Amino acid sequence: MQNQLYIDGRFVDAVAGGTIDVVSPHDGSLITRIAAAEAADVDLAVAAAKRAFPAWSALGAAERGRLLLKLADRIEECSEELAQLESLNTGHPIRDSRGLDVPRTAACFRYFGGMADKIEGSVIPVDAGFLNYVQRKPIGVVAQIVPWNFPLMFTSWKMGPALAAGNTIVIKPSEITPLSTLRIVELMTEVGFPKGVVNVVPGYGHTAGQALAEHLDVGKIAFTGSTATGRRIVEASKSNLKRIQLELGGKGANIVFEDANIEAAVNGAAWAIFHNQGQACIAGSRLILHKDIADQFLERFIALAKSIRLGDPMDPETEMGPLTSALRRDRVLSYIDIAIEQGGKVLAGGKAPDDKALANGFYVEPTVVEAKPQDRVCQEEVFGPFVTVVRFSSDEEALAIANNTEYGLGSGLWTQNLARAHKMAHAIHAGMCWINCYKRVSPGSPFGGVGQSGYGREMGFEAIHDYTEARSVWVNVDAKIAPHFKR
Amino acid sequence: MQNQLYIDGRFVDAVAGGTIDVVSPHDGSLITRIAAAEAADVDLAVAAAKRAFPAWSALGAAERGRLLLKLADRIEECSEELAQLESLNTGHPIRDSRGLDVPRTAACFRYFGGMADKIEGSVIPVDAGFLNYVQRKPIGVVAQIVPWNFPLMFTSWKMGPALAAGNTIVIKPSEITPLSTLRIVELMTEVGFPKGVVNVVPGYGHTAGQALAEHLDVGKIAFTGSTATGRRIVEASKSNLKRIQLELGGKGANIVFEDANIEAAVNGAAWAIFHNQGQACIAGSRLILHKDIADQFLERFIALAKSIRLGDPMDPETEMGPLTSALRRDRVLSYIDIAIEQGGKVLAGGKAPDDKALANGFYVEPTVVEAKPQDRVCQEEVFGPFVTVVRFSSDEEALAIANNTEYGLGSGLWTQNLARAHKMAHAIHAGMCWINCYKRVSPGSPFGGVGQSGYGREMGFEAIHDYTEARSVWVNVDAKIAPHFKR
Ligand SMILES: NC(=O)c1ccc[n+]([C@@H]2O[C@H](COP(=O)([O-])OP(=O)(O)OC[C@H]3O[C@@H](n4cnc5c(N)ncnc54)[C@H](O)[C@@H]3O)[C@@H](O)[C@H]2O)c1
Ligand SMILES: NC(=O)c1ccc[n+]([C@@H]2O[C@H](COP(=O)([O-])OP(=O)(O)OC[C@H]3O[C@@H](n4cnc5c(N)ncnc54)[C@H](O)[C@@H]3O)[C@@H](O)[C@H]2O)c1
Repeated sequence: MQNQLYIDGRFVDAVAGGTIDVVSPHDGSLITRIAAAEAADVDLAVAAAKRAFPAWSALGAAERGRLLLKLADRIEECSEELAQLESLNTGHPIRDSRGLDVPRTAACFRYFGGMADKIEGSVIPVDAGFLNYVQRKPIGVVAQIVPWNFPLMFTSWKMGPALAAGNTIVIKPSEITPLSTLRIVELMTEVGFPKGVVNVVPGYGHTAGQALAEHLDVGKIAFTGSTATGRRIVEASKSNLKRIQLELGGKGANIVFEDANIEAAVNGAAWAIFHNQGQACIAGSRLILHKDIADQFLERFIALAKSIRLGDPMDPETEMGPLTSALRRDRVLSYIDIAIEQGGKVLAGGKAPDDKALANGFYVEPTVVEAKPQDRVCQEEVFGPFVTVVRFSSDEEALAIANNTEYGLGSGLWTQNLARAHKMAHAIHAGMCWINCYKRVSPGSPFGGVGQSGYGREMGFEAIHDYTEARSVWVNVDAKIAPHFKR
Repeated sequence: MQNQLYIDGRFVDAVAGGTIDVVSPHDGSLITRIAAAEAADVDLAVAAAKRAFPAWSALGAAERGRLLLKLADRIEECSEELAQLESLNTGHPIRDSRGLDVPRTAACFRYFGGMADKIEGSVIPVDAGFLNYVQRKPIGVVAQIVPWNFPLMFTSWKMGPALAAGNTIVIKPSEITPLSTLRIVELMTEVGFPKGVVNVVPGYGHTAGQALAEHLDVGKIAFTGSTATGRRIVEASKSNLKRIQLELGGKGANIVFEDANIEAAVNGAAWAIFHNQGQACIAGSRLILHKDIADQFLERFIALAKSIRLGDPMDPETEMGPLTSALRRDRVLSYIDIAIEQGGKVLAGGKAPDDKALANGFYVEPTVVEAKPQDRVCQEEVFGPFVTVVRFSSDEEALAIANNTEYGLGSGLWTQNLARAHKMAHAIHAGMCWINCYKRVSPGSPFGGVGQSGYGREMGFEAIHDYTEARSVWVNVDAKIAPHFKR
């Protein structure tokens, strides 16, 4: 439905009339045309935000909170309208859009609604006679850039904290999946959000994206994307030394020890990499199995893989859908051919679906490939339904395999040994680690990377901190200075 | 005195024999020759640090704490030895090195010594049957770069937090003022700090400094310097997306209202800009006086300015010394000539004093210049004993003046009106604001900039947070999720 820029509370076309095609991943069909934002457009969106900020941040915190709260209830009223718009644009089964994407986007906004007035300053114990209080205040206009894997969920992950804190926002979704988030802004002002407090500006990365990260009135830039692109954001920020949050990606590891609950681990590991058609940043795209249970696991796992109802996203009975862009699909498939050239033994799937109906879309089937570590495809992020299997025999060997990546966003492990579980989670260099479960998120629990998967967290009290400055104020009440320059 | 690199617990020469002259700002005399660190040298210092990290962070926190605590006591034992070494190298009057520089360096280390085992993780309220605890862990190798205005104090400001947190350090002081901090590392290992846990690598900005910010094993780079140089640090960090802390400087404002206590304000304002020969970032290099008290203030202020015992840093009766480098002296003086070309009326000092002994050192005398805002010298940081005076008539005009800068790091204001004091401190865009006092710091009270004076704080619980990652661990104890892919 909606498809234009949203600047200062009005849906407007791109200043230079720019346009971008938004396609359905299921049949290649055109869904609609997006107003394509360019430098001149963001200049406006940011100016709109800059203008709206003083009044917005001047609102009592409780008020910003109440609006977020209503937005959350409102998103649930339009539960189906949204789940449908999203799954259509991204290829997410409605199985997911209805039960995950939407409720978790609302739950997140609700969290931060209840958060806005619980952000407290502090009073520092200090020299006698002085009073040092430190206020925690909004940074200013905040620029946010997201990818296209959870377009809907990201709106809550990203704007949720920034808004509660009192910041004013300019957000550029994925030229590939803007539709979802455009409806959200409408829902915002429907619920009472002042004009200009939020501004959506879909557009190419090197136009909208770059113009945004470079902008001189933008006080912080919050980016979720690839390591490659993260560097172009860092470069951009040097213009006015704006703060940065980097949510780059990772090759999440998924270890299964000898004493694991094979059934639960197969189901977890399958949900881990295959849910959301493998386009999860936290996706366990590296399996790591103990020798003694490796065979027994793959028997049950591969079976499960081949029996996955893959098809039309709009089918309530569809378990897995297509990749969200034609490009990627391509990419992935080349990553598969590559894994074979290095001696990979493809154990399930491996190419596009046989079906005539299926090949109108960017589909690829559940792929599992046996390999060695230090292989090219066990290092670089294959952003698809693609799992590599390796085997280990000692705890220490498993840790070594899990840490031999330049990526450390997420990882998990399956055991029933008290010591082993905690020892491992402590040793693995990763921003988060799941035991006997996987891909569990929750607003309030810090979500972010470590090292080359970036800095800054989303979700928690941590998230709020990232969107807030510290004004320190000293008041001399009862302490009398003795002149430094003694008369 | 002590003059070589310090890498892996040994004083060593630069790998390529490089050398740098360290001069006394009082007479131009040579003090000694510093081993000049270059790329190859930091490669070692960082490797030493990377190696020492595992063991160091593995120590119980309380242990790291105890060492910091002893280092603080030890620094006070060598109180004079250091105050003397510092004031000699920097031109800081001893009266200042003895009573300020040294005790505040110890105090800060002592703070963070008591802090190391009070850094707590958190346990998140989460879905029933799960247990989500979030540990707060060290980053790894931390690189720190400092300027030359408080060489001694910075060692505590910077390494204090980083070490307590469990990080391992590689620090590049100011080629111009390395001596002070070299002694400190010796003191560290004297007190029991493992070899490699701290590494000092004095050297040129574009050799040591650049190689350090670019290094791929460095997990965070903490920089204190100029806005100009800050951008080169941001560029460098794109190599491995290392975290950044920036403390670029600022043109601190110092407002005096009609109802001020004008004696106390003259003494504060004088201490503000002239203490430490004006080479304070937080230095009030912009006076702002109400019409009704402007004249009366300057009468008392200018008198005080001209009556400032300016001379030999080693004289216990010296009130103000030289600038720490010949290049600054020269820049500065040019900034003075500039203020005149724009119609500035120099009210006190204005050129190099013309004394005998002082004709050899990089001296400049207390300068006060009447001007208008928007003038070139009221915008750019004159890093010297240099105050510009402007006048205002309404509160609102004063705020406008104080905010018309790119910089936002130091502000102060003098009033006795409850409302005015708080309203103002809340409106001024600055990371910290002092009322009826100035340049008051304290470990525990966050010290940092806002906007183009950078991000990140030193000195507080905040400071600890900037030197620490968040590992989130999920444990499934009583969870029986339906398999996502329903059989
Ligand atoms: N850390 C997390 O929580 C998290 C969550 C979801 C996805 N991801 C990561 O997202 C990635 C997928 O997205 P991608 O393949 O399109 O990478 P990408 O960096 O090219 O695209 C991401 C977004 O940034 C914008 N962009 C592209 N180039 C830009 C530029 N030069 N300047 C400014 N902005 C620009 C795009 O328009 C887009 O919407 C993965 O590698 C994955 O791991 C991370
Ligand atoms: N915000 C604060 O807490 C704070 C505290 C003290 C000083 N300051 C600011 O610091 C300034 C003084 O420093 P400056 O005039 O010598 O400029 P500067 O930034 O060049 O010098 C400071 C340090 O930066 C390092 N450095 C320089 N060039 C580098 C490069 N190309 N790559 C990596 N590292 C490099 C140097 O080797 C040096 O020791 C002031 O303007 C002042 O207000 C800010």
